Amino acid sequence: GLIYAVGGYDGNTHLNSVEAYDPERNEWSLVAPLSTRRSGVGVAVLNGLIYAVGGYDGNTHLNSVEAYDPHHNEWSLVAPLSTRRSGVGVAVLNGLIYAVGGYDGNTHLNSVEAYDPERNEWSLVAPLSTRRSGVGVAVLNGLIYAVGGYDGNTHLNSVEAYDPHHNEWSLVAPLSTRRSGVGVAVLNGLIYAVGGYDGNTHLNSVEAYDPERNEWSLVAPLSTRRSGVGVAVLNGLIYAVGGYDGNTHLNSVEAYDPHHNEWSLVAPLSTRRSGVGVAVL
Repeated sequence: GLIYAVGGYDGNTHLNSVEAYDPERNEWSLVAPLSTRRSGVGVAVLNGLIYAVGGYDGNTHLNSVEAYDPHHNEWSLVAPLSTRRSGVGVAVLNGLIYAVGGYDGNTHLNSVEAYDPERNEWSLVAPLSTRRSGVGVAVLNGLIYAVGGYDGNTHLNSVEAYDPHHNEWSLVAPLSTRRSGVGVAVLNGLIYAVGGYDGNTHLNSVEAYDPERNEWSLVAPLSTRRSGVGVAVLNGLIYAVGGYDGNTHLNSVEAYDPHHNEWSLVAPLSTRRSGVGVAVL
C-alpha cells in the first residue's frame, strides 16, 4: 500500500536513503537506509520483501543485492549477482527476480539472470538480443518486456519480450522514440513507457503498449522531462518519481490517471533522486 523510493542520485552524492509514500496522507517518510549507496538500482517486490539489485555507489558498480523487510524496517544482504549491474531492469515472474541487462563498468550487458529466493541463488538465462542499460522492464501476460535502453553506442527504441517457458527473447514493436533511463509499468493490460532520454533530449513524453495489437501509442506527457525516473502503479494510478530533466535532478512526483489521461503533481520526495528504484509494498 506504500510506494518505496530506493536510493538514487541527488546531483551531488549517491544515496543510501529510502522513503515511503502513503497516498492516503500524501506524505513521504524516510525509513531504514540501504547498506550501500545505490543509483541505477533495480527494485522489485517478492514474498513481502523489497529487493534492491545492483547499482552504483559512486565509485564502483555493484553486484550486491539486499532485501528490505517492512515488519522490521531492516535491509539484509543476500546472494550477489553473477556480474556487477547498474542501470539494470528488474521484474518478478513466477516467483523469480529477473535482472535484465545493465552496465558492469567495463561493458554494457545483454545478459540476464534470475534469483530463486528459496535457494538464495542467481542463475544466468537467455540473453537479450542487444545490450541494454537504462532499460525499463515490466511483466505482462506471463512475459518480461525489456523496453529501450542504451547499448553503449546508441540509444534504443527497440523492445523485446522474454518467454520463460521457452527461455527465449523476441523483438516486438519498437517505441515511437528512443528511450534510455525510461520508467516502465503495467496498468489495465498496457505497458507504459514514461520519460527517458533519446540521446539528444530528455523526454516528457509517455507511450502505452497494447499487446493485443502490438502497437505503442503516445498519451499525455509528464509535467516535466524525466530520465532516470522511477515508476510504479498504486490504486489505479501510475506514479512517476524523481528523475532528471536535463538541468536539475528532481524531487517532484506526479501521478497519471488513465481514465482522464492526465498527470498531476503530488507531494515531493525529501531528497532529489534520479536513478531511483521504485516499488509498491
